[PDB]
Amino acid sequence: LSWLHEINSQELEKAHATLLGLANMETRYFAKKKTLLGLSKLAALASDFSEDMLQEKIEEMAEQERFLLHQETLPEQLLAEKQLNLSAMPVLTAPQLIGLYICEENRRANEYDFKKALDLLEYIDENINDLKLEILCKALQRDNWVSKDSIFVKILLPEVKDLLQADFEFVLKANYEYYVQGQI
Amino acid sequence: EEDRLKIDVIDWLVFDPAQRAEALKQGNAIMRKFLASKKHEAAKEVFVKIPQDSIAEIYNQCEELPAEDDNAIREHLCIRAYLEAHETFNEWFKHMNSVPGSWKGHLDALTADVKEKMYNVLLFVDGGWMVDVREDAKEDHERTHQMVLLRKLCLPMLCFLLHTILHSTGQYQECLQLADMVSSERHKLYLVFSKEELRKLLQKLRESSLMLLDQGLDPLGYEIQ
Repeated sequence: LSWLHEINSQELEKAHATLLGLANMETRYFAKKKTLLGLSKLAALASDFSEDMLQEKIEEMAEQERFLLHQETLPEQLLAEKQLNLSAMPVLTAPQLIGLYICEENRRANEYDFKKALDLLEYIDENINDLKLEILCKALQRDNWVSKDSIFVKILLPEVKDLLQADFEFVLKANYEYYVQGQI
Repeated sequence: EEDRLKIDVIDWLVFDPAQRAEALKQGNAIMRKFLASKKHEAAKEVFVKIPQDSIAEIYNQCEELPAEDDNAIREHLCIRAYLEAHETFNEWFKHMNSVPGSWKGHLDALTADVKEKMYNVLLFVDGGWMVDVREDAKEDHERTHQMVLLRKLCLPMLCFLLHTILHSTGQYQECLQLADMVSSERHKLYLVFSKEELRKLLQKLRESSLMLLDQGLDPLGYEIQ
């Protein structure tokens, strides 16, 4: 816990260093992780790093901040209902967050929520396509075939499935036709 | 001298209801100047001259809104949000020192209230404080300059008021989550802090982790296991 001292000594390149490290090992409390990383970033900013060395560090923290954004933006009601401590739950993984964003219990779920779930595939780190389907199918169900349409306009493609997805088909092909003209 | 004239004029611009947006705009301009020079009462005096209904008023002259007027309004609300933040801190402070069970009860009410007014300014909805929500407004570099400076002038100050308030009353875990707030990419409050102020902020939060450790909790106020 040297960061506490490294700060009082004005060694902020170093306090940023230990702070960033603790931030990475954090898994017990999301909120703790968040803070430590915010703390890490303040140290970096308030230190004497090179104008590029700095923009290089705040570069890669914007990258982690990009991941904690998903758990950060979990609906308060979804949380209220799974009865989870507003801010005492642990740093979830991408598998876990999709479960939630995809959970049928998440009523107010729209394109954004499923969108979030999709981007989350890239944060899996080693079957990804199955999920990609499960999460896609569940977007149409809420639409009672609007939204599966909107999720596609946002992504603006050969990753999605068609024939195998189906495995009421009237509109599926209709979109799988408007998709043709779109992707081409 | 050149300034006393303008504010003397606010009294005439407030006369005719048909020129209420103009009052609003010209009122904003002055206070932007005052606040730029830390003159909180100077600004508060101009403020009270706006008829406190002047916004519902402007909305009624439309019902058909011009960018410049849409902004004058948001900015007027901003400047209000900002004066309230300071008056409630004054109030809170007074009370933290009066020292005469209805007392503590009123104390928690004040603490909880200034906390909110502070966060109102720091996380001002839909863009942040002194930030236009409308890009289609007519070019005005002086205003744009002034508004950018107020975020540097007044925003960090409230951050420190806020830490105080929290620390002064043992909300030490929240104090450390100011770090979340300032470095948040949502708002980038951090890019209106000088390195001097970021340090000041860091050192204040240390004082807060020492206070947490003092309780058998980790530096961020969490349990050990």
